[PDB]
Amino acid sequence: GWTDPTEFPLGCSPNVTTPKNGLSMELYSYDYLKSGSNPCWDAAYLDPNYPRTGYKSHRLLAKVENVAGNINFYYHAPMGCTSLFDTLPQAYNYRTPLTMTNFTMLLYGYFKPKVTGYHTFTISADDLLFVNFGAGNAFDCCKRESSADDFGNYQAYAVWGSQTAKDDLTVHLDAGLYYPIRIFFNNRDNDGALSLTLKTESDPNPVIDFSDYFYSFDDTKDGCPGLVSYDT
Ligand SMILES: CC(=O)N[C@@H]1[C@@H](O)[C@H](O[C@@H]2O[C@H](CO)[C@H](O)[C@H](O)[C@H]2O)[C@@H](CO)O[C@H]1O
Ligand SMILES: [Ca+2]
Repeated sequence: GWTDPTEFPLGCSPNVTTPKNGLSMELYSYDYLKSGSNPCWDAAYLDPNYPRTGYKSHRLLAKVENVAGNINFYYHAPMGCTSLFDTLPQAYNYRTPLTMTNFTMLLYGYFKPKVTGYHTFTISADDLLFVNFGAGNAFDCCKRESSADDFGNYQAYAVWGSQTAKDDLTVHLDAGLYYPIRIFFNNRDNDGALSLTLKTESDPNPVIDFSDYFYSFDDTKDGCPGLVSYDT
């Protein structure tokens, strides 16, 4: 039950006077197979455990903080089956060129709503985007480090070329709470793309700039369970 994704995800109440803006990010290599191979790309990204522990067998490229803003991109590769260096959008706070054609990316932190009510998050990706959302499902309130690998069934998932290449998740959220979120991305080859949008009833248009929504909090000994609750 604890890590299963739900329509009423659990949020958190960190004790934080001055919250740190943006999500944390980790970038890892995703090397091609030997030049001339067909298939040319490493298939590891489809392994159920690649997003849990497999990516750790790859090279750590960087740890980045303060990922905040519009994180969506479409990277158009000039050639397929070819590693090419380019840059991520500004939101990612990572200015140096990386292999945009082939890389793994993990984001985590907390999502703070602006208006209490239903939130629909929509995702699409090339090649892979797996999203967890809520305490337990993503990780435990102010206990991320100790629960980081224990995420549950994805609230949304998108895999290019599969039967689910676009997805969404609809959750009821309270604007006073901060919700654990985990976003796992992979580009295996060629084009790379990530789209996350948010729809609520308070705006007829989607939200694409998450500047005001993404936070990071330090873990604590006792954790920071949500202090707003409506269940009976
Ligand atoms: C040019 C070549 O030798 N092969 C390419 C393939 O590598 C190419 O790759 C796929 O592209 C899709 C997007 O359309 C997606 O990014 C996959 O991750 C990627 O493997 C495929 C389609 O472009 O066929 C040839 O063009
Ligand atoms: Ca791709």
